[PDB]
Formats: sequence, C-alpha cells, structure tokens
Amino acid sequence: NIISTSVYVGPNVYASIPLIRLVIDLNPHYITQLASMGSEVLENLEKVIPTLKTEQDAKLQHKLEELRQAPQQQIGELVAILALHLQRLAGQKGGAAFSAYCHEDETEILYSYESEEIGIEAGEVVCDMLVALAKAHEAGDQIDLNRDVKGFLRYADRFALGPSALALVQAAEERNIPWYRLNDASLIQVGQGKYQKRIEAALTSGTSHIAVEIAGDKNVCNQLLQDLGLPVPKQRVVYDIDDAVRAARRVGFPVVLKPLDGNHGRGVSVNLTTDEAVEAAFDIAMSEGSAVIVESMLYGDDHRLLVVNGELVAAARRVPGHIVGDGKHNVEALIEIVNQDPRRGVGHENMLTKIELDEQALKLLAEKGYDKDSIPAKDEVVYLRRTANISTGGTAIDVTDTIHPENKLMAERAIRAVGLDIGAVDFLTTDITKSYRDIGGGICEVNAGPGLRMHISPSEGPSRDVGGKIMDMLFPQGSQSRVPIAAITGTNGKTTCSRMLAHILKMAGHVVGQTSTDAVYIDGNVTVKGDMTGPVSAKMVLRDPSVDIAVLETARGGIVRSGLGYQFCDVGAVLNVSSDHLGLGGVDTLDGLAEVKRVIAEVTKDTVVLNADNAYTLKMAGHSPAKHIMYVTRDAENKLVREHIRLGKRAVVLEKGLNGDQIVIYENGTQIPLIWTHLIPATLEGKAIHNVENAMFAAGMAYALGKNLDQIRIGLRTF
Amino acid sequence: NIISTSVYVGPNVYASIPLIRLVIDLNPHYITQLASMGSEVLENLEKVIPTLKTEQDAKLQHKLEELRQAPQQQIGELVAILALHLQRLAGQKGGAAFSAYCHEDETEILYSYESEEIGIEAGEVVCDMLVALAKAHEAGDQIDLNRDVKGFLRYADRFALGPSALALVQAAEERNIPWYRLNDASLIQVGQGKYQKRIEAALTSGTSHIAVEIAGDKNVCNQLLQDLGLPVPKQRVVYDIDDAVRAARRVGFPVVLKPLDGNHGRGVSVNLTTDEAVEAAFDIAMSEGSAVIVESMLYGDDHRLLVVNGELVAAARRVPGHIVGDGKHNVEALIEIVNQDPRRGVGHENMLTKIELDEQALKLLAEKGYDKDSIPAKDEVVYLRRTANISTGGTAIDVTDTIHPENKLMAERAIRAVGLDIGAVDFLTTDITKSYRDIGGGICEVNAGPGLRMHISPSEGPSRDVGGKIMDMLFPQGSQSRVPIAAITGTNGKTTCSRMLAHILKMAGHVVGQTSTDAVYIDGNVTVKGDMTGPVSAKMVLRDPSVDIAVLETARGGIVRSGLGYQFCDVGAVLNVSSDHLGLGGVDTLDGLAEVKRVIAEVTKDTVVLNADNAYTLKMAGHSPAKHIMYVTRDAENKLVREHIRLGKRAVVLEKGLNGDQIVIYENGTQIPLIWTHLIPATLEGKAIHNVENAMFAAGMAYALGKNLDQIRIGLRTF
Ligand SMILES: Nc1ncnc2c1ncn2[C@@H]1O[C@H](COP(=O)(O)OP(=O)(O)OP(=O)(O)O)[C@@H](O)[C@H]1O
Ligand SMILES: Nc1ncnc2c1ncn2[C@@H]1O[C@H](COP(=O)(O)OP(=O)(O)OP(=O)(O)O)[C@@H](O)[C@H]1O
Repeated sequence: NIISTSVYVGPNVYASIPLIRLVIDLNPHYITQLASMGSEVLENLEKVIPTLKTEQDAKLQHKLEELRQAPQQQIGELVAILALHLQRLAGQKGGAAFSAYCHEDETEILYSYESEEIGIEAGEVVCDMLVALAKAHEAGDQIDLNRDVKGFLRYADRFALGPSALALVQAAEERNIPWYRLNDASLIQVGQGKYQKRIEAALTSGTSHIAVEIAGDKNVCNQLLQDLGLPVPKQRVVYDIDDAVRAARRVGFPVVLKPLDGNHGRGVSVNLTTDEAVEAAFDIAMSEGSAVIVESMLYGDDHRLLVVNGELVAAARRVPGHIVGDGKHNVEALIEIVNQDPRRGVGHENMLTKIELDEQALKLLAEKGYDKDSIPAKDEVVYLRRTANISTGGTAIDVTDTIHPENKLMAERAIRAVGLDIGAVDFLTTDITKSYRDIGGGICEVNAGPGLRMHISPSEGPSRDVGGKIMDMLFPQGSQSRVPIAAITGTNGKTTCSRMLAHILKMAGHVVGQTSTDAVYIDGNVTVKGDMTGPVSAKMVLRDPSVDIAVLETARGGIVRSGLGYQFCDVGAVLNVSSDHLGLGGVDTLDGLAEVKRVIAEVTKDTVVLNADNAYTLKMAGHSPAKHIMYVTRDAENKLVREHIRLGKRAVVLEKGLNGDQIVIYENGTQIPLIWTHLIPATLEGKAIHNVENAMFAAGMAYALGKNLDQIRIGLRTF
Repeated sequence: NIISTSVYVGPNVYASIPLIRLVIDLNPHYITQLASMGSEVLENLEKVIPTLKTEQDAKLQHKLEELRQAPQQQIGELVAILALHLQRLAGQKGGAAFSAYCHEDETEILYSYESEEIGIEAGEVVCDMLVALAKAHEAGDQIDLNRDVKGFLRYADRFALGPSALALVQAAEERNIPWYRLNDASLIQVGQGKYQKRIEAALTSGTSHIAVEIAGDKNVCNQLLQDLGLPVPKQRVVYDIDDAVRAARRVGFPVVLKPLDGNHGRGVSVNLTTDEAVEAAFDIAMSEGSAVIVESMLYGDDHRLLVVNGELVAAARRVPGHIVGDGKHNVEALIEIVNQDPRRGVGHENMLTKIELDEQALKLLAEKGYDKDSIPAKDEVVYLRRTANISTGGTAIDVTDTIHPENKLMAERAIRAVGLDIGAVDFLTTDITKSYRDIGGGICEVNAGPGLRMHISPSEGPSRDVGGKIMDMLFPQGSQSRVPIAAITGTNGKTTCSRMLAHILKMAGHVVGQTSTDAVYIDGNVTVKGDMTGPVSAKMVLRDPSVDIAVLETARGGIVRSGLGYQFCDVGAVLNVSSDHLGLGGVDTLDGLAEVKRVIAEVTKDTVVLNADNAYTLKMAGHSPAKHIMYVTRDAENKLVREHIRLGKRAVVLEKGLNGDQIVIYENGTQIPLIWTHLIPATLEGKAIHNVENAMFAAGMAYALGKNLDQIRIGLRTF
C-alpha cells in the first residue's frame, strides 16, 4: 500500500523517526466494509501478529483501535498504531506512532523505531494486512498474513544484534551513554570520539589480536598455561592420531580424542584404554580426516569460569541433559515428563531445550544398559547428551560464590597468560568447592570471548550482570566523559559565529569540530564537503577520535529533510532565520521557519541561547528544556534583562559606555563585560551591525561551555 | 659421531651453551690420515660450508684450524671450531666454542648458540664432515656433505624468526632488553613480567582483535574510511559479479575486478569499459568461483605509507619490474641487461628479483605491441609485472620526506578509524607530492600489519629504521623498567634467608617471586613445585606479569646440570655451600663447590654479597663484576672491614654492644645498625647461630635493592 519513504534521523518531528507514505487503492475502504469486517478485524490482528493484544502497557498513549473496529479504522492511523508491534514481536525496541492521515487518499505515518534496515517494511506488513483482510472472502485471521509476519520477523532477526551484544547495549543505555551499530552484525560502538570503544559482546578494544590468536591456538595455550604452573592436562604433543595406537601410548592409553577445526558437533571418542579401542576410535573421531588432537582422559564435570576485570563474574556448569529416576517411571516416560518444564521450548521465554530419544541420547542410554521402557533405580542418572549446548542444551547451574578462591585464581591466571580481558575458562572438576590440588588437569581451554548466552539468565542459582560487568571496565564511573559536549547552533551565521566559537574552544584548549556545509573541520584541517543534511556532518565529527566538543552548525535544508544528525544537545543557539527571501518554501515568514528553529531549541537541555530582539524566537523559551536562555539583545533598552536577569536568568546585552560598544554577559546577581565590538575583526572597527550578534552568541555559547573570561576574549578577538 | 647431548640454559660454563658428546669411531684418526687429507681438508671445509673462510672476524679468538690441516685436526676441537659457522650460513647468531677434548676417545664440545631447535645437529653435520672426508676415496669437498649442509640450513630457516620479526629482535637487543621466542614461528616476547609485551613484526599487544578483523574486512573498512571523509574509491557494493555486466554498470563501466580470499597471485582484470569486456572478465577474474569484488578503476601507482605511532616511518613505491628503452637494445636484450644488476638473485645480499619473459611478462609486452626482438623508443616503458611482490619483485623506491602532509594525514586517519597501531596504507596516486584533492580515490586498503620485508632496506632512497620505530612505542625511553631486578642468592638458606628477603621486598611494596624447589611463589601464593633445575623456576617468575623483583633462589643440583634459568643478575649472594657431607660428588671440599658457587658471583653486575668468614668464598670477589661485595661476617674482629669499608666497600658486621647482638651495615664512610638478632624470630631470642647469617644476608640483599632502613627492619622482623 506504500508509495514512498523518507526518514528523519534526528528530531525534526520530536525524535528520530521513519516516515511511511501510503495511498489508498481500496477506495471503498473500511467505513463501507463492516459485513466482512466486524469486531474480528481487531481479533484477527491479535492472532496474526500476537503483540497486538489488549495490553495497557503496549505503548498505549491513546486507546484507539478498540474503539474503531472496522467502521472507524482510519487505516492510515491504524497502520501507525499497529506498526512497531511487529518489531516488538521480533525483539526490537521502539516508541509511539502518530498523525498518519494527510492529503486526501494518502497517509504519512510517523512511527518511532531504532533501526532503518527493517524500517518501513514493518508498516508494509501492517498496511497490507488491513487492506488484504478487506479484500478477502471472510477468510479469518491468518489467511496468508502470518507468512508475511514470519518473513519479517526473520529479517528483523537477520539485522539484529545477537543476545550477547544486546547485553552490552542495554548495559550501555542504563548508564546513560549512546551507542551505534558500527561493524554490522553484532559489533557496536559505545560512546563518541575521544571516549568511544568498539566492543562486541565478550570482546573489547582492550584485547589484542595477539591475545585472541593465542587463545584460539590450543597448542600455544597449553604451553603458556603450563609455564604458569596451572593445573592443566597439557599433552598437546599428538598431531592427528600419530599413525594410530602410538598416539595414546605417548600420553597414556586412557584417552579422549578431541575434535578440532570446524567439527561443529562433538566428534569425541571417550574412555579408550586399549590399543584396539584407540585404533578404532582414531579413524572415527577424526571424521574430518585431519581434525583430532590426542589427550589423556581426566574426570570431572564441565565448568566455565567467566572472568572479566580479574573478577569472576559468572560461572556455569553445563551439565548435559539427563534423566534421574524417581523410582517409578521409565526412561521414555521421564523424557515426556522433563519436557513439561515450562521453561523448555522455542521462541520467547522458552530458553531451555527439549529432550528426545534421538541417536545421541540412544547411544548413551544403550551404553547404560537401557531399552527405554525399563525403570532406573531411584536417583540413578542416565545422560541423554554428551555436553553443554544452547539449542540442544541451555543448562547453566553453577555459582561464583562457593568456588574455592584458588580455582578462581587459576582461571584468572590462564586468561592473563594469553593476555585477554574476557574469557570463560573451560575447567573440569568433580568438586568446584575444593582447591585445584585435587583436580586432575582441570584447566583445559582459555575459551576467549564466550557467548554470554551460556551465562546470562542461568537455569539455576542467581543471575549475574555479565553485561554490566563488562561495561564497568570500559566506561567506568571513574571516567565521566563518554561523549563530547554537544553545543549546536541553529540555521544561522555558520560562517562567522561559528568561527568565533571554534576559536574560543580551540584557544580554550578543547578539540572542536564543525561542518558549515564546507568540508568537515576537525581542529586545524578538513576532509569531506557536501550535502550535509544532518547525519553526515554529525558522524564526521562525533565519531572522530579527537573531538571534545561537537558544534556542527546546522542548516534549514538539512533539517526539514532529515532532522539533526544527533538526538539532543547540552548547549545550542537560535539567531534570526527569517528574511524577505526564500527560506524553506511554504510560508517563510514567522511560520515555516518557526518549525525548523525549534528543532534546536527543544532538544537543548542546559543552555540555549536565544535572540531577544526577535519576538518570534522569544517563544522558544517556553518550549526548550534548557533554562538559562541567555537572551541576546542589541538593544540596551529591553524588558528581557530586568525581568529576566533579575529573576536568575542569563543574557548578553550590547550597551554603550566607558568601554565603547560592549558586549556584557549578565547572570543572576552580576554582570561582567567581556568584549568590545571595536576589538573584534568580525565587526570591523565597531560602529557596525554585521556580526555583532554573531560575536554575542559566540560569547553566549562560550558561557555555557565554561567561560573563564580570559580565553574567551582571546577566542572572540581571534578571527 | 655424536653419542649424547645436554644443554646449559644458563652460565654454568660462562654463558648459556649446548654441549655435544661424541665418540671417535675412526680410531686411525686424522693424525695417521694425511695422504688423502692434506691442506685440502681446510680448503674443502671452505667450500662445503662457505662461512668457514679465512676470515679474521669469524669469531677468531684463536687461529687454530689453519695451523692444523689434517695431522693436528684434533677433531673434537675442530668440530667445536667449525660448529656455529653452519648456523651463521643459515643467518643465525652465536659466539665462541671451546675445550672439546675430554676422556680418551671422547669429546664434549661447548659451543655458544642462541637456539635449541637446531642445537647439536649443526655439530653433527660438522663432525660427520670431518670423519666422512677421511672415510672417502680422495673425493674432494662437496662429496655428499653439501646435502647435509643444505638440509640443515633449511631446518635452521624453518625454526627461524622471519626478517620482519628479526627487525624487532635486533632493535630490542640494541636497546639492551631481553627477549624470548614466545609463540613459536615469528612471535617474540620482549621484556619480562610486569613490563613485557607480545609482539610479532608489524603487530603489537596494543592492537586489538577487533581492529585487526576490521582491517581484514574490506567492506567494513571502506565504509569506515568513507565516514572520515577519506579519498577512497568506496564502491564495495558488488558481491561476486552481480550476475555479470550489471556489476560494472552499478559502479561505472571502466572497472577493475579485484580478486579476494586465497587468490595468491593477482587474478585481476583491468581497464574493462564495455558490457562484453566485463562479462568476459567476470568469469576469468573470479577463477576461484566466489572471490571477486567489483570496483571502478582509478589511476595511479602503488604506494605504501607505513605508519606506526601516528608518524610515517617508511614508504614504498612498489613499482612492478619493467624495462625502459635506451634507444638501442630490444626487449629481450634489456632483460639480460637488467639481470646484471648485482643486487638481483637468490640467497644473502641478493635482495631483488630477476626478470624473465614468462607468461605474465609476455602478456604485458604483447599488450604493448612487442614480439621481444624490437627496440622500444628511448625512455619508453614496458611493464613485465603487474604489481609489487618480494620474490618476483623487491621494488621499494619511495620516500617519506617529500610526501605531501595531507596524504600523510589521510593515511594516519585510515589507520585510526580501524583502530590499528601499525599498518601501511595502500595508496594509489600519480603524484605523491601533491595533495589528495587531485588523487582519485587513492586510499584503497588499510593493509594492517604489513611484512616489513617490503619496507626495510629499500631498493632506492634512504633506509628507515622500521624496527626501531616500532620498538620506540613499545619500550620507550620514557619507561625504564623492562625487566625485574634480578636479585639471586646461591645454593644456600633458600628456606630462611629467602623468606626474610621476600618479606623485605613485599613489606617494601615490591612484587617479589622465588622458587626454593617448592611450589613457585609469587607474592602470597603458589602453583607448581618440582625439579627446579633452573629454567623452570626462572620462567615461572620472570614471565609472570606481576613481578618487580626476581629472587628465585638457586640450587647446586640444578646448576651443575643446567646452569641458571637466567643469564645475569644485578644483585646476588653466596653463603657457605660446603659441609662434611655429599654436595655435588666429585670432590665436595672447597673444590667442586667452588665451581658451582662462582656461577652466581660471576654473573652479578652490581652487588654480590659474599660470606667473609669463608676463606674459600672470599676469592669470588676477585672474579665478580659486582663491586660492592658486602662482605658478611659474624666475627667483629676481621680484616675485611677495616681494609674493606675504609676503602669504599660494603659489609655486614655482627657485633656486640648497647644494642645486644646487632647486625650493622657498613658502607664507605659510615655505618648504620639495622637489626637485633634478639628481635628476629628466625634467630630465636638472640644468643643463637642458626639463621644469623641468613638475616645478615637478607639485609645485605636489601641494601642493594634499596634499603630505606625502616621497611627493611619490618621485613627482617617479619618471619
Ligand atoms: N581430557 C579430557 N577429559 C574429559 N573430557 C575432555 C577432555 N578434553 C576434552 N574433553 C571434552 O571435550 C569437550 C570439547 O568439546 P568442543 O571443543 O568440541 O566443544 P565446543 O562446542 O567447540 O566448545 P568448547 O571449545 O568451548 O569446548 C570439553 O567440553 C570436554 O567435555
Ligand atoms: N580501483 C583500482 N584501480 C587500480 N588498481 C586497483 C584498484 N583496486 C585494486 N587495484 C589493484 O589491485 C591490487 C590488489 O592486489 P592484491 O590485493 O591481490 O595483492 P596482495 O598481494 O594480496 O596485497 P595487498 O592486499 O596489500 O594489495 C592493488 O595493489 C592495485 O594494484
């Protein structure tokens, strides 16, 4: 039903938001189609996309669809209402949607959603559901619409960060810091230039290539681990199968044949104690033809000790699925019983696997002497899995709190020898609460950068905030700057005010960047110039690993089409944007332009500097979250000084006196003269209009950014 | 000829050194075989292993083989003389060799060589050359012996660090810091625990896994590079060949088909401007079936800008081999002429390739209209290579000094966006001295971690110390500790003196490690115990990334078999080692034991603490490089106080007085009482002998390591 698309990357319309433009082909629309579309249009939506429920918490700012059924669907608005909930079904985040009806026979839906990759399409599924339902033979809910829904969800998953990365994303958001998808797939960037880090789940910018390659190199790790005195099996001396038999003789006959390379499943042979057992196993386990290492067998369960900043933050005991007898039920009946655990299944909530008597389970129960219908002795255990897994597993039943301090220390040491920040040592033991002295080669692998899917939200015991523990050593409370100060002016004197502010901040000693449609400027030089519509100039400054302050300087053309390239700022300014000429088209008087200028004022949180001589800019003070206002006036006689400063607010006032033409910053109970117009090259020799307000605004911006007077006067005089 | 082997890892015999034990099967040895063995035995050695030359600089401490010919070869000694030179031929480093003749009919060769992997075997080749020559029909030099030599050299190369790593090794040695082969192959560790880094040529511990994976990911790099505003071709939008033709249409028809994945050679199609040209090229260039990316063609030569710590340290212009006409010679004749360049060939010195009119060259000369026998116009150029290479190339003719500052800046920015410390930006341009504004997409690849074989020792222009520039940002002069203080006592009170010293250093605030045959102790805990013969206890402490001071504590059994696990120390000590019991066997009086104790005294460079009551330990002062001596005496009446301290030397003297039994450290012009024996638990309540000298020695060691008196008294009292 969709004809055209656009996206606001910034808050042109309150927050970043995609726009869907649709046309009604179904001229005899919902208002004249209620025979085949009664209450069931809503009931059908509840089943086709089962997030579209009568849930009071489902972004229900306005409870409208339940009052409309078919006669008043107002499909353009209904698509906006139903849009985003499909994305919630896919595990995506988003907000409200609104004001979809526009021109006759057309819709422009504004709906708030975090990702562009599946943007619009979610509304495609929704608008087609509503029209397709009308265009159907009273066919019910999941006519064919459930196909489109599942397809969408798969795509939404395709472009999603995995759960191990989402753990860090949520942890970043909860510490109030921004992030980006940086490398596609699961890698994100947290923070902005100068302070930012590229991180991917259990992988950080602090961990080197060498440490990771070492971690992958099992032969190297075993030697490095031995060099620490760790409790390791060592014995990595056998390549392939050493022509058979000899390979076990060299490490001791009771061996395990560990699969290597790409063997996905576990082509592992176990408990082989004779020449025949190993000779047969060697060419079975090495099913890849060249992917086996021969090690002696040690006994213990499968533990994982996840260490981040030295500290053990999580642990797991990846016990393979099994059954324990209750004294009455047989092996097969127990499987049916195990599968009644409400946490098992597929989709959301169901994080555990199911047990079936498949070939792996069958070989194991056969090894134990079972034909499936017999009854295990009470408390007898038969394993139906060889080890771990997430989809065929999901077991995670360990603790970090009862583990003997020395086992924790040996795991830390293993990680340090490699040089990793994050890893979960693969540790085998019969008793994790005893020291390593009784654990026969418990450390087997360093396991660098484990999926957190195996630690977060465990099957037993308390959970641990693995996401937060990782973020704590990346963006600690000990370092408060994660972002540059956002200090952005409006669609104004981007070629003069901007120079004065950049000079102030550079002379102050900050690295400052801006792009006044010209090549992007970082400190003393530039790169790319162009149609700086918003997101380009912003990422070119914000992601540049040098910048302390982001000024950017916006433009009206960019904003009306894309919004801002950033979502909010701390500091900003609005100077007059109207003149008797073309602005944005439309009205270009007070109106039209009022909407573009408010984009900066309403997103500024601390100090917005407003032009006090513009009666139609003054109104921004009634909307902006910023409270200082810093009214700037070229008229010493005004009301917004005495009825403003006197009440604790700020202003920049041009006045004449002992200091010639001077610009004075007023604040609460005092006032301090800063510059002469007579001394600023931008304003010639004084007695001039052009760039006087630009100098006043640069000073106002400087106030907000930490005026110390002396370096500001230098920056203002510099030009 | 070799029967048995052993190796000293430390200076049991002056420096670390392998030992070869050989037997003479050739009873009618060299002295009775001169008819078939005249001057030519030496002349033959000069040709079989052509490092065995009459070179005055060839470790020629003693010019002996030239005076011996056959009648006095003294083969056990001659093998020691000739050994190591084979290793020099392989590009290996080593020293002197000596004292090979031992028991009748047997040899024990001591020869100094850096690696164990090809140790002994080099002497195997040599001892067999000498015997095999005698056992031959006056057969000359390279009978079959040259086979064994070439085999050896190939093995020596197999276990060698590559030239790009050797660049860092030599740079590390020239800054006086130790290193180890850590990960086999080319990776080394420079420095010791607490200060050490794992580095591999153009790869350091400071560069993360994420930065390297990004560098390898060409699609990601092009987007990250575009986000900086770099002069890049971008256009990484085509997967495979996009079903043919369309792929070029999408980027512009004038395209280059760049090979991907494992394509070793250059399956690149160029200058394709039509539908037919690209359709044909697409299935030719993608010879792997799935390894092509389609990009538009940009013009320029192949430049590499190697950046390490921001700074451009080297550059190369990898101009493919070509010929330029001189107005007289044809293409084929010019090839013969080019190949007369003395730098071209194989082996040592010959670092450039040779030109042949092979298929690559032939296609290129055919494209230019040549049949090989025609004459190019003067200064006309025909390329006989598509690009670069080391073995089929070796061209490196750029500079770093004339490159326009902005091209250097764009290369730095490319490296930073990825997050690498080291890389050589792959930059295309027609003129590197002009800014990027005129270079049509010059940055193509980040090229992380390049072989230095393409930058070090260039074919034209000045060389640059790429090795040193890398070491400068790893082990800068701004950080002087690269190693722990080596503070090692002799085969003494390893269970008491050692505790007192460890307590002193821990109470002082240093992390100290030691292994008194017991489990290795690092700070407050331990791991592995065992036959601590030298190298194990040393690497267990020295490579442990926490330790500031390495005490170790040695033992006589370990030293007589392996030497020390370290090569030298700053501080050390010798207490009495003899008693009326078994020591090392042999003599066990003054002798036998004198040789094991001198191992510590003679490798101590600053302060060695000697026992002044032992007339047969005093003699160590005449051999040790250490000059303070710190004579320790339990007898207030001695001569080695008044004739020692008075002359500027140090001592620890036990004396009786106002402070009961006290231990006083004397130094040059003063003396300061430190402890009472009455207050040290090790010495009971005073009026005791056991551990008094151990306390005195711990205090002597503390002196050398920075006594501040107060934390030393605490460490001495602690026990
Ligand atoms: N000496 C040993 N004794 C007992 N079991 C061993 C021994 N060596 C290896 N194993 C088993 O082999 C398993 C290795 O499985 P594999 O490496 O294929 O799993 P994966 O899915 O690749 O994950 P990971 O590498 O983290 O184990 C260990 O988890 C352990 O159960
Ligand atoms: N747009 C282009 N215009 C001209 N030549 C190009 C273009 N893109 C790639 N090339 C050529 O393709 C070459 C790439 O060769 P290839 O990547 O196979 O070499 P390599 O041996 O793997 O080393 P490297 O990756 O460092 O280039 C570049 O060196 C350059 O000569």
